[PDB]
Amino acid sequence: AAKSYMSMTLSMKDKIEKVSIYMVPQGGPGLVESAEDLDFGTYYENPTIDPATHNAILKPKKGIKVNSAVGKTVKVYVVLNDIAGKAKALLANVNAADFDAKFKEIIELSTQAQALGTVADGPNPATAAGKIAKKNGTTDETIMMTCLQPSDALTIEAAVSEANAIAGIKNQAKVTVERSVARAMVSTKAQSYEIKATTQIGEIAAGSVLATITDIRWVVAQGERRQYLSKKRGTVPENTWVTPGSGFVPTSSTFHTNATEYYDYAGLWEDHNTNEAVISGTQVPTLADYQLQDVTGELANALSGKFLLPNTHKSGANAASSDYKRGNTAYVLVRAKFTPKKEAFIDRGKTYSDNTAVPEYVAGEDFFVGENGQFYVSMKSVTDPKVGGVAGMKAHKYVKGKVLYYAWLNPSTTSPDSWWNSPVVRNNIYHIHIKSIKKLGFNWNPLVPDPDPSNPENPNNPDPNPDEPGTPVPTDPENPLPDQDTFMSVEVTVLPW
Ligand SMILES: [Ca+2]
Repeated sequence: AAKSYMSMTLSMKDKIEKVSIYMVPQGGPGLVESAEDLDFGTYYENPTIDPATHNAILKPKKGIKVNSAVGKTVKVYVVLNDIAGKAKALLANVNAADFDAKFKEIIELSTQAQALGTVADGPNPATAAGKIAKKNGTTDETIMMTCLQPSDALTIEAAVSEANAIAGIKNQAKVTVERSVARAMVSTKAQSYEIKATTQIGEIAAGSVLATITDIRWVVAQGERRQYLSKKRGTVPENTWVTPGSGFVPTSSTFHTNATEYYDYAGLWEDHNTNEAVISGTQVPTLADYQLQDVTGELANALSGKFLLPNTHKSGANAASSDYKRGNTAYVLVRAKFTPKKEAFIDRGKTYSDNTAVPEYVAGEDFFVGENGQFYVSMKSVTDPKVGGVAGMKAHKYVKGKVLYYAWLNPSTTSPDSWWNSPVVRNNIYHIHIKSIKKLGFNWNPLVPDPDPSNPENPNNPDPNPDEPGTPVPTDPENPLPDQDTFMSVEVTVLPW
């Protein structure tokens, strides 16, 4: 039953499962006519490429029935792969007059509670972005897409045959769609790195090998948990496209109480391992692993990277004028095993004040790095002057040698201590390549909200504070992005997806 037919040419490996079309009459209050959750393979041909734009076109092969909208001037909006039902639910019973504004309103992918995981959620936590972006084995990917702007207006003519609509003779419009998530990818020059001392460390002279970093893994966190259904422009040059959390600029205290109102951390538990002797997270491929034809299984999942929801703030040229902070910006967390040479330990071969012998450092065990930069086998050593310790000195405990590094997804400018800004925008790929790991990282991750910040326990953080009270924190959520002295050498590439 149809007063007329219409169709939609769509423009952009991606699998398109579903298509939703919304015909919005112009001019004032009115009735939207929608055809939601159509089976893509029933209504469209397979994607093909155009020489000019070198982009994909999705050509209709079946007509869309029109009834209420016949004779009206409409604009057409499109959602592809609405697989969490979010667009359908947001747009239901929306008047034609309100539809354009509603199409740029917010959808919630993870609740505030869901934005934090625990150990029981690993190794495959539900993430905000994962709910609208799925990898189908190693074959292809199903990703939600929306149009940035609707079709040019057109008048739906009555009595147009399905054949003429499909052929584009009458009642055909054109829409461009873009993916609702961004992709993070990480690679590494080598799977191991040699660390040189830059000063005397125990018996290790400056310039000599201090340690080896092995078993490098990664996770991604602090993308958003909500998003504008389709991209929303800001009002100033410093932030082209705004996100629901753009206005949030944390302080040391408001980070813990308010960060989950905007950001997802469930992904920190991806590929988590409950054995603390083992490094948690996803493997990092070498550049060589991409050239490999026919990969295994868990290497395949690592190569294709991870999804996250957009996250932008007002950009600036310094700490004062940039609203990007460590507590509101998307980050890659790199985890690795740091194995120091036993000779690096200033307490080696010495005797404690209680006349017991200082034990030799055992590879893979905890070690402690004092405020003075020296290495100790225990807290007893750290504070005992007879073994090179210092009374009242604090130290960082590296739990079974676990070290942590941050990489920001879209550093600008580059390269070391001037990347003040890091916008993450949908339908882009952020490729972080590790060229080297240059020194000792951090022993825990303070960029995770702690529901009771007065104590070090935090079940929502796989890398909680292991240190005694009064120990300086490695970093703070209210800090700006750039590192005064780089822990990692990286090159970040951003390209259209
Ligand atoms: Ca706590």
